[PDB]
Amino acid sequence: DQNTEEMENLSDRVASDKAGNSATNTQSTVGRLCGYGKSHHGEHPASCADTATDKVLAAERYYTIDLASWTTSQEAFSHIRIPLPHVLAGEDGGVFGATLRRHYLCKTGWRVQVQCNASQFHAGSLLVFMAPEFYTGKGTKTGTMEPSDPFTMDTEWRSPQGAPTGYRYDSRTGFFATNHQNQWQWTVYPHQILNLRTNTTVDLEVPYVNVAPSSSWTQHANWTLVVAVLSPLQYATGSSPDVQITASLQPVNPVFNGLRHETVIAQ
Amino acid sequence: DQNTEEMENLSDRVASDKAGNSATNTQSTVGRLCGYGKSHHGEHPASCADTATDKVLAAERYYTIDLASWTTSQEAFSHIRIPLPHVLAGEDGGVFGATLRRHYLCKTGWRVQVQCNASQFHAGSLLVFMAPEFYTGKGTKTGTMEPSDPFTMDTEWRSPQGAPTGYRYDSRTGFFATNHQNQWQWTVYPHQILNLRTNTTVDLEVPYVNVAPSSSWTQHANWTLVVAVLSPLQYATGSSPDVQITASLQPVNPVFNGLRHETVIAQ
Amino acid sequence: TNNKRYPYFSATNSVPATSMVDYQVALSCSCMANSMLAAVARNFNQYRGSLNFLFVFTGAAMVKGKFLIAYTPPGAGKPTTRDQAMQSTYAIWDLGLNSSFNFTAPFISPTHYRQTSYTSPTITSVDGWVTVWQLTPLTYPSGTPTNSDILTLVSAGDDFTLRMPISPTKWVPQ
Amino acid sequence: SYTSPTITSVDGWVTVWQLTPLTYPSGTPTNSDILTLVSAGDDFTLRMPISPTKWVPQ
Amino acid sequence: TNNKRYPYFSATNSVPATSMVDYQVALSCSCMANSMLAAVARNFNQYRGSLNFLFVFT
Repeated sequence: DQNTEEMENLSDRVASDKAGNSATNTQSTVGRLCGYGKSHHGEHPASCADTATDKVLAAERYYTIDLASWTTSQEAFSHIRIPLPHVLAGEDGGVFGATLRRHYLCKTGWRVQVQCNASQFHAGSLLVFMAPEFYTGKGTKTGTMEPSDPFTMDTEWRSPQGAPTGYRYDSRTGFFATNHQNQWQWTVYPHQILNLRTNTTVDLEVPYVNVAPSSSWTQHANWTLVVAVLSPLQYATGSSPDVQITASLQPVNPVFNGLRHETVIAQ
Repeated sequence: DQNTEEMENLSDRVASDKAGNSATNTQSTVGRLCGYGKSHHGEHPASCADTATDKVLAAERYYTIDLASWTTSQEAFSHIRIPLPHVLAGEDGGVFGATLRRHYLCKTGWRVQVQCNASQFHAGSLLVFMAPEFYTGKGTKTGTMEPSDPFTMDTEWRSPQGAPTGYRYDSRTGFFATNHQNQWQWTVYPHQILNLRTNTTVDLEVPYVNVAPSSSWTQHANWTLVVAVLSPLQYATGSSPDVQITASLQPVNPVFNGLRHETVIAQ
Repeated sequence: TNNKRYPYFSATNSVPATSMVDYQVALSCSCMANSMLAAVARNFNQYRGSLNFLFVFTGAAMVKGKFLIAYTPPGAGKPTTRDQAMQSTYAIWDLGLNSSFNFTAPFISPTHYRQTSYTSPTITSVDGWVTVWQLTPLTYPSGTPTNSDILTLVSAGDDFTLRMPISPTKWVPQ
Repeated sequence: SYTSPTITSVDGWVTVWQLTPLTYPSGTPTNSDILTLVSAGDDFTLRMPISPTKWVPQ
Repeated sequence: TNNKRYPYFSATNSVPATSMVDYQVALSCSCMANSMLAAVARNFNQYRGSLNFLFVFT
């Protein structure tokens, strides 16, 4: 189901989204999940007496960057996580990031687009889904208890472990931990599939939900994005192995308030 | 003339201006010159197809800093210049400066407030006036022709020279140059006096006028602010010599457009 | 130095420092406790709304000064220079006829509410520092004092709300 | 004014002196400077363009 | 004395003299020239109307 079409990628499968002074195109879409059912109204935080910095064009655009390389080698449910805000955080994050750390609080929603184009003699299936409270880390900390690098952008892929007991942490054992995940239910999150067969692209938009109408970006990361693979990349001797996966994102109608003087640290 | 009043500084002489999340007060004002007769309408540059970054609260506030020290020593028409934009330019210039050099062009108008409070047993008179095309420099360049540091903020005061012939520049002599100024007419510029006697403060607001509706802040500086003194500071043996002069400014309704990726240099 | 706190922010002739003072806004501070608001705010678990700091000058009438004042939210660190401070909610106070200034540090809070303060450590919720420094020195002719003291007085605005009665922390003063 | 001498037409002297001295208590200055600034009223009229007297300042 | 004209009429404690100053009104003077009005008044052959002198105490 969707319009008439293909070897080549056609019509009601060609979509475009313009935002700011950055404009996108895909000639082989299957939708765009507006995850949950509502978007984000630049509804001012009721929390603050701060009549904040609103409707700035300059930050409300599409920042694009590379996540990783997909290749024949990888095993199912191996995964790659992208926390928002903390990856659009500075340098690579335009005027958004700047105004982002000059301010105490933000409240935004994200509109994401992950791209991975192949060829009709390629098999595989990439699962893309946005989940708020989730896990990052990239580590078991040094020498003193608690837990390595959530802000880092998983440089390489992590190993589906024959068992949650969600990478607990201080030399121990017996039993599980509150960072569990059942990568086996990991399709209750607003998601969308990327089937080299069907899909060259996948668009997801998600509203604002933390514990407070606005949160602080120096200790939390309300949503982590996950580009982890559910049916690997077979390739027949001829053919383009190098399956370059790219992601391009857009904060939707952020509302910043609580302004001050350029946050200082990232190792 | 102005309301009833004084040894102490009173009523229709107490003014306040709130802008953004920065709010000012003076209990000994004499006005506020809206220089020329019109202010600045966030009139979008007609020059660009760039539906720019407008009405940002966060940059449209009052940045405050110290210019210099006024003291018994100085001679008439000695002067101190403050180019705008290039002094609110970065670090010391909040979110304005950031968004300022992430963008190619700006168009703004300035609302300035210079303060210098003394005591009724003090004599002197400080002339404050905003002039667009004017002169800065801070130098006769090194070894090769043309002309030392307009972006620098005159670190110390310069000497009224018994003659314009507006500090011409390559070893020469005979005759004058297009950077003349008659500090003797230097009261045709929107100005305002600061009379320790009358005045503790001076407020000036000036609209947008360059050669183009928007200009480029890396080669021009459309307005330079000048806090140079017209009747020195006598003090009678007792009394607070240290006459600290402070300036606090506000860009009024800047309109930025033509966005790109953090400008790079200042020595 | 004697730990003889006393009531005045006190100032002169020139340059701070990192100035004049600094008290945070942690409605449990050292400052605000003993104060009504802070004394009342305590027999309650949570607080919301805007706070107000009022500063009355006590110096000679033949004097003259000019102070910068600011609330700087948590995110980065405690300012260490006016310059660094100014980028926060503030007000340049012009010392004149009109003796006192009224300031008021908002409520820049994620949470709709905050904890009235019980400092099993400093946890994330609490927030605030208010600083103040001179933006021009405090000037004065002949025959008048160098030195001058200016008198401190906290209050809870037209926005202040305390809820959850409780009962603190058994003391027995001094 | 073009002062191939002083011919009959031109006219004026403005003077100024204190009618009572300039007084001041203890702790304040003897001496004080007062600042000068000419202008042409609601009555001033200039007519006959010309172009003066080639200079080249200082 | 240095011929360092400067901008102030400057005064004190007592008696002039024949005072304080004296500048004539000959819209070509030494004074008024350099001044706008006087600077503008020059690129013109004739003048009429009333002049105004403003004095600000410092």
